[PDB]
Amino acid sequence: SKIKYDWYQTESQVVITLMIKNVQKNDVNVEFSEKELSALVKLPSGEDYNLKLELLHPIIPEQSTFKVLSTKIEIKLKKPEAVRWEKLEGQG
Repeated sequence: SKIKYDWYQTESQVVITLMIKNVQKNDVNVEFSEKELSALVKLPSGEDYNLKLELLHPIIPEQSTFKVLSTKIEIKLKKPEAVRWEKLEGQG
């Protein structure tokens, strides 16, 4: 599948906003395991709305978190070093 999303980053944190409201925490299966950022939103409506974000570089899983804001889902991953990921995705 695909989902509507946008992103931002500090000189420290990479922050991905999945632009989804029809959701609750339990729906949002985010996995980080030194690969891509796979965010599988199991919709109320049964189906999975999934983002597979091919990160510029894999990161230490422990640096990774997420919260359902309400109107969006904010996934955050703290960059191991505070370098600007000029391009979020693998040469996006």
